[PDB]
Amino acid sequence: PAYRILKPWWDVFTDYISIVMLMIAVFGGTLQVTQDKMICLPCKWVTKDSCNDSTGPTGIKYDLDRHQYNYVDAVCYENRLHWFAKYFPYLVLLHTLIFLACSNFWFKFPRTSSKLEHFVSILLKCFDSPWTTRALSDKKEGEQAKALFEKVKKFRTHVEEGDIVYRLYMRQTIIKVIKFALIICYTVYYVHNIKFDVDCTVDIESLTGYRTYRCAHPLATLFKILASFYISLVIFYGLICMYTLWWMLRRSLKKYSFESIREESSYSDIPDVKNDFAFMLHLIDQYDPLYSKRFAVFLSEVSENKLRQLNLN
Amino acid sequence: PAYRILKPWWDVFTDYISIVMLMIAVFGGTLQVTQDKMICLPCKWVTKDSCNDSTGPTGIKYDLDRHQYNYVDAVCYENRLHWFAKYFPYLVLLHTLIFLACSNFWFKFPRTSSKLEHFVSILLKCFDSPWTTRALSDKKEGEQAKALFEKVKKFRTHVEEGDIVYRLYMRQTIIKVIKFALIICYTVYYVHNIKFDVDCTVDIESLTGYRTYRCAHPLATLFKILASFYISLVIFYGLICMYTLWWMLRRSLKKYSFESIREESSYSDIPDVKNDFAFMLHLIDQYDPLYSKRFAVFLSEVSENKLRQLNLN
Amino acid sequence: PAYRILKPWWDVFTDYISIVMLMIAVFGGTLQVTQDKMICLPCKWVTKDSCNDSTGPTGIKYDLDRHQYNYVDAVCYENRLHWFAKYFPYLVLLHTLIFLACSNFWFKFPRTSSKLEHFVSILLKCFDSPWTTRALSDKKEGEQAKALFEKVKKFRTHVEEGDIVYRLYMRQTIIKVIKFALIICYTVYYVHNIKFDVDCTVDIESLTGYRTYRCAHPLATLFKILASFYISLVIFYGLICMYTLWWMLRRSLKKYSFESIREESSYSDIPDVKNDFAFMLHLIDQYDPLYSKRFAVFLSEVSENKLRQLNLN
Amino acid sequence: PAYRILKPWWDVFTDYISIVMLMIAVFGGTLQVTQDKMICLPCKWVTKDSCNDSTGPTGIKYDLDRHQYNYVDAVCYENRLHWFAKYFPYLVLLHTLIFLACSNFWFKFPRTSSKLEHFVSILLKCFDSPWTTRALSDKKEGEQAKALFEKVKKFRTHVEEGDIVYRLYMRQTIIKVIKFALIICYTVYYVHNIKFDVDCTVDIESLTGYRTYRCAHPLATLFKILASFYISLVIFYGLICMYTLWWMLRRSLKKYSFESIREESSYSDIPDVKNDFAFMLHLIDQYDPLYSKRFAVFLSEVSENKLRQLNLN
Amino acid sequence: PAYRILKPWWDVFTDYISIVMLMIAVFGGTLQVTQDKMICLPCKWVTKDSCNDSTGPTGIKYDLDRHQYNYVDAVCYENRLHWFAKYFPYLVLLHTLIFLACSNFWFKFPRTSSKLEHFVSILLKCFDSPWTTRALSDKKEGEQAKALFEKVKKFRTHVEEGDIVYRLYMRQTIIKVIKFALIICYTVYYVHNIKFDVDCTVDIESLTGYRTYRCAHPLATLFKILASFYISLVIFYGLICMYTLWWMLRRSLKKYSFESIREESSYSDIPDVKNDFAFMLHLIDQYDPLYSKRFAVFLSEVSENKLRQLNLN
Amino acid sequence: PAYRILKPWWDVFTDYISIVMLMIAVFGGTLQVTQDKMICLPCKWVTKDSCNDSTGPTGIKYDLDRHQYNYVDAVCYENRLHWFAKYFPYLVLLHTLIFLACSNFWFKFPRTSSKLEHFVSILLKCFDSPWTTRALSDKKEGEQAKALFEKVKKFRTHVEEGDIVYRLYMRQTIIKVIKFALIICYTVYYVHNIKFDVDCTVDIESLTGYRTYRCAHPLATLFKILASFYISLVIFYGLICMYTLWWMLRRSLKKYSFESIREESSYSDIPDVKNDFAFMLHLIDQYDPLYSKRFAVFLSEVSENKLRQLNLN
Repeated sequence: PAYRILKPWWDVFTDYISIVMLMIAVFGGTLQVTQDKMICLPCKWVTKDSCNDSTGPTGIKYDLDRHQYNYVDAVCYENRLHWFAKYFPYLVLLHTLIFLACSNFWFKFPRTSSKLEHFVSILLKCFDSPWTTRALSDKKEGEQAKALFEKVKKFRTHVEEGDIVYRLYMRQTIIKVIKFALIICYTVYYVHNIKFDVDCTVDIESLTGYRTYRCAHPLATLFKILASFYISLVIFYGLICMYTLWWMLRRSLKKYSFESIREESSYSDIPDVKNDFAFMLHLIDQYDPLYSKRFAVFLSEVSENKLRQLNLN
Repeated sequence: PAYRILKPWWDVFTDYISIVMLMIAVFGGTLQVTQDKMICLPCKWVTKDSCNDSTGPTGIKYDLDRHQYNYVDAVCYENRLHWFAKYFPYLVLLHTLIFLACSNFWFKFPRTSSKLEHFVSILLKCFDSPWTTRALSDKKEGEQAKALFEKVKKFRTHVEEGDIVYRLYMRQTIIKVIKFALIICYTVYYVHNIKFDVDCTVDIESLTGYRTYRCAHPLATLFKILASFYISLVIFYGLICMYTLWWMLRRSLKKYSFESIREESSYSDIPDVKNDFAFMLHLIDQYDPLYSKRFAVFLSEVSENKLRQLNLN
Repeated sequence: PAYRILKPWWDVFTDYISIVMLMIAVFGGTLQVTQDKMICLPCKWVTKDSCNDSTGPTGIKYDLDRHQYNYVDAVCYENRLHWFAKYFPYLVLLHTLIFLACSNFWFKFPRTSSKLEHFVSILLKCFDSPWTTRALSDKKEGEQAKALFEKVKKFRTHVEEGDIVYRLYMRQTIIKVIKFALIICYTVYYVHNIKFDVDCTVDIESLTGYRTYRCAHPLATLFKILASFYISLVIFYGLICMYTLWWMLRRSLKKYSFESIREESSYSDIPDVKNDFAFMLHLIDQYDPLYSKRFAVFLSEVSENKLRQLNLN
Repeated sequence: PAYRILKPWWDVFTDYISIVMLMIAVFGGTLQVTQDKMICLPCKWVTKDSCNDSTGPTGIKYDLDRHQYNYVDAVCYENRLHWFAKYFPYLVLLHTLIFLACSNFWFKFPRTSSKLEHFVSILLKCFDSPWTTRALSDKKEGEQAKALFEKVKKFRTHVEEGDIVYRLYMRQTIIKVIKFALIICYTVYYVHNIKFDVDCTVDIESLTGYRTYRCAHPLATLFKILASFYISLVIFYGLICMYTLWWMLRRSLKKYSFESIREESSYSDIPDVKNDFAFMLHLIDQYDPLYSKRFAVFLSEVSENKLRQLNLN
Repeated sequence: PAYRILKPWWDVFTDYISIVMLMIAVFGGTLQVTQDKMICLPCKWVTKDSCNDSTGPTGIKYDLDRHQYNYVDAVCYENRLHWFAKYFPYLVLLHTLIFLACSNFWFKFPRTSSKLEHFVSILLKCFDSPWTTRALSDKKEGEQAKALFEKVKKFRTHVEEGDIVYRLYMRQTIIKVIKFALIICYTVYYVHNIKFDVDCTVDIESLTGYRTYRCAHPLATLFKILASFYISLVIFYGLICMYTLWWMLRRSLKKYSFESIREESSYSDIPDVKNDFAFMLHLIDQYDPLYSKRFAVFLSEVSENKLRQLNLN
Repeated sequence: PAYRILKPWWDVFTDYISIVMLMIAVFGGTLQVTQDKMICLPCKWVTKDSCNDSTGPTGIKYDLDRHQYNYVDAVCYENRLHWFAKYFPYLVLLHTLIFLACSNFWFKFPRTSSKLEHFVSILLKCFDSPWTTRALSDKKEGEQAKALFEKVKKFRTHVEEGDIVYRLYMRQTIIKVIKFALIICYTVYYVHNIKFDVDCTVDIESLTGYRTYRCAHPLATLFKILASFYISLVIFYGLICMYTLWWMLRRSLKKYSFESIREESSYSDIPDVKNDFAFMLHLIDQYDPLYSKRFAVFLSEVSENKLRQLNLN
């Protein structure tokens, strides 16, 4: 539907930051599954269970075939490599889905999604009404107009009761902010762990005859780039959700003050909201104040009275 | 069609839990077919038909070429590996399809799908009727209104006879719950079976000269992750279907009590349902009570009488 | 078009059974083309042209390079492997297409597809007619109504002549049933033929120096699974087409008995069908009896007479 | 557009036979580019420049590395292999496109495509006209009806002049029939040429030290299957285009005989066609005779006279 | 939009010739990136820095491992191979895009694309006008008709001023013709350059110990086929653009002669075009003369006068 | 929506230059991930830590196996290769996205996107108004016309207040121009860095026994082509954005001069713009001056007065 209105700018960047976050998660994963391999080599002179590093030059020979060379690469990869280096693309992808699920849950939860689809449905008609064009400053339009005055009154009573919508949007962003804090807590705490050069001591000498081997992870660099890039990405994410939250706290969105509009419209009979209907009003005000302005007329009783006089006449 | 109304929240999470369940089933399968390989190495000093594990160090030589190294990998993979480790992604995929087939069968079975497509078709018009806007508190609308009063009466008689729809939805969720119990019965019972390090004794010494070989499954870890992840996923699935079932049992959905609505509408002439028409009413009530409220007016005979007086006039 | 009505439940499961049948046919084929390889090894001590199977252990050497190892794998694969093991996915795919072609041929054959597109086109209008809503228990609607009475009479005469449609649907399912019987006749007769371990005696000793070689087909297991799975699948297919056929035979679908409906409608003037128009009626009755019920009114001459009196008036 | 009418059953099977023809052409090509490789081995004891075929057994050694083994495979593949074996999938694909281009050229050629888009456009309206429903056995409809009588008369004169459309459809199928004959002339003449086992004598002994080598084409079998399958496919193609051609010759489609319809309609004033307008009529008659029947009324002058009397009145 | 009218047959074949041109460009490129490899072998007895070509036979040994065999293949590929052999698919693709850009630039350039979208927009209405049906041989239609007479007069003045559209179409085809001449100038001049067998003298003996090496490009044949195929393709392209150009030159398209139509319509008051409005007329005349014929009536002043008399009346 | 109007020719080439820029970025990246490999060979006689380059010829032997040959290739690739050579396709892709984000941000920013969607919405109706057709030289149209006069007056006041739209478009192109300058600053400064032949001195002799190795990057050439091609591409990009910027500076787009149009229309009562409404007018003028011309009539008060007199009458 026309839910583009329903997403402020802090939700729209958030939409696309939650897309390139996916694109690196998939791009790293499809890369990981492709090779994610290592090249493990022994060390003859070992000290500390570490490579002691002790005419023309010639090649060294360890007298080993291809498979046990492949075997040793698996083990040092299996055990002497960090889980974080291996499951990095599969991890942020998981996180990328939550930030999506923690937006569309709002739109998709039925007890609210009816309220949303109702709130929008009336506002287009109110935005499109010919009669407000007169009242903002024929008879068939009056029947249509008054027909809308009634459901507006029922809608005003039907949805102002609940408070679940504001609770969800609150419950939604608050966890995503909480979620953001943890990603930075551990991810930086292990980004140092990945690195090209690595040494493994794995205790297989009945099979090869060597104990310690030096390997080399070719992708440790690139995965470091995505992490530093991803972290920098998610930092900008974390500030977006922080800002709108403070805005949700500072502004006290349960109620809306019509008192500025009623000066201009010169309508002394217009009520304020109580709960769950000013929040959605507070939202669409963020898109623009226009739709809220056109809505003052269908709410005022004297505006109906003006129609009712013109309709009787 | 507009079957989004037809799926409560317990059916909507169920829809998407039955999507990522697919995504790991395909992601594991496309991974499995790619390599699903092993690296089998012999053991010179064997005891118990097990690897006895008995200047500078040097490589061991078994004096073997690439193919018989590939050959032995197949056999130990073929026979000394668990079917569960190999066919895991192809298995949950199968299960993933059933949970889909055990939802759309309801929508797709024709003896009911007509009833559903009829039940929805009338309710939009009843939801969209201008005349209820008056009656909930012109003449052309009355012909349209009374035209709907009749088919409503025929629909009220046509579908209230059967009870197949409630039987299907019952027969549907009950097997999915039953299905969930079995997945946990065996899957945990064999998740321990998969593991990186494995040893095979395969009796081929006329061809290699060795009997026992130690292999290494590189993917045993990741498949363990998907299983523990999948099982945790399906647990949340199993609770969803459990809850709605209890709700289907506790609430006695064959009949619906209008008696709360008739207080507010102030309509003493409004009948209750008997069977297969309150269940579908009980459903859409879960989406919202609104559509049920607008439907009280087209059902009451005095409401028709009110129209009939206004239509005669 | 709206041909969903045209497919009973025995045609709808048949539609989707003829989809997963495809998915394994393609999944096996794309797998087959990928490797479908073998690992052929010689046997030094041979008896019967069979592998006689005659300090620490050491590797055996046949003194052979990679290509002639690849060469021998081709030949034993080429000649000492069953065609059924190799062309299995390419075979059921062929069969999968026939079961599709042996459904849409009905819809696509023009001499009938006009009749179908005509039969449906009138029935929507008859289903949608406002006047039947009165007659089932204004003047502009009468012109529209009587306009439909005429083409109905012409349609009643135009299509009741032929009998090709019933012949096609008969000729269609009968071959698919016949087709199903053969798939089970040979496929089980050769599913035993595939197997992991195989031995080939191929007479190439001028090139290798060995005669007999033991190979190993890694995919013999999985292809056995698809076959047992496919066969179990097609068994359920074969029963579907068997049931509707018996139903086509038991029920004598050339003619339809209106005699039950005419009791309820209280219309003594309503004729029965003769041929090729009750069959299509017998079909849509399977979807629901409703559309047939709404159609009794446009067929009865007194119903036209009732309109004709109201139209004259 | 609604050009489904424009394709008889001989054009519709032809459409889909020209699809699976593509699917094997692409499936063979994507397979060919993948490997299309050979395994060339020397022969020590040669006679006639042919492999003379002259304790336990042991491997033979030619003392050769991997690349010159790869080198020799290219040359014997390059020169001592038939072009037909290598370019088979790329060849029928070419032919597959012609049979498509030799259908849509008709629809796409503008001097005719206007005539087609005109012929169809009028016939829907004539099919949809309410007034023919009366005349086949109000005033606003008469203006619409007579409005169509005029452009029909102009269309009758505008397009009956030319004869290009019948010439194209003739020129179209005649070459496709001619084309079919050649495919069978050469393709069977070289299908014998492909085969698994092959021997090459290539004169490179300064580089390897051997002259003659025996290779093995692994795909010679499968390509033989596609050819025998393709040829059997195109035979069924060749008969389709043969049949409609004879039908185009036997039936003398430049003119159409209305004389059967005019008996039933009881209209003695109705003219026959001369050229290029009966052919398109002869076509749509093949789809059904109905549309031609509804068209007799807008063509008869007395039918206009009947309208003209009712329009004057 | 409905720009199918805007492309004559010489533009429509040109559209599809510029599609298969793409399909070989991509098919060669995706093939090139896949391997595009060589098999370089040394030559022991060299003369002229060329391979001198100087019991049973045995393999020759150069005593070399896999990588320096891979190394040498790169260098002889890098330096002793023609750029044309390597970048062929990436080259015609570039050219394939220009011929597309040198068509849609016309449609996409805004100063004209408004004129085109205006010229088409009026012509549909003029084609669809009911009143021309009378005039080619009610009052509300006259207001609509005369409403169109005015904008036609303004359009006649608004666009006849410029001459950019004819200049673009001229400037467009002239470069594509010029472009075609160059492709044949160089491409044939280097198609001889590619070839299977090649020899490289690369001066690396400190690393291998050999100087000269004979390589073999396996794809030199196929790329030769695409070039000869592509060149033959583009020849047919080059004639298309040549023909329409001569037609643009011979015919003097700045002005259009109405003088043939005005005989048939019997309208002595109808003006000819001057510039940029007869060219677009000359175009659509190529699609068909019909739309031009229907347009004579809205242009004639006496035709307006005929309407103006009927509108006054 | 119909935002094709909103993009001048300098934005349309910019759209497609920002597409092929993507196509090489992805084509280089998917190529890079595929191999991006090297072939590192040692050098026995080294001088300066550089390859000293010091019967029949024979192969040199370094006595090394495949993996340590693979190992050394990683290290010289890892450390002795430029980051620019490796991350080139991943870099311009990043830049390619900015130039896209630095266009759609304008369309997507909500505080303006409402203004844009409003500005367009009124202009279609004004373009489509029948009454302007009269006024540029009935009563129901006057109500529609005057209805538009009012919202035009409100729109004239509502949006002329702000100046954010002109600020964004300014802030948008100015950074893209600034961005272009940097790409040329560094990219040419390192394009020399990539090259086929390279030598690495990496200090691993405990593992191989050699210190210095000569490698060869096979893709250094092609990446050089894309860079020189890309740079030439982006130069043409950089001039486009330069031109429109100067045009935005020279022309003083905050205000628009109606004074030329008012001569032709002969309307002395028509006001000029002040800010943020002439800029968008200045834009659409670039598409064509027509829409601006039709807009003069709905803005002039005497034009309303002309309607108001005709509406009163």
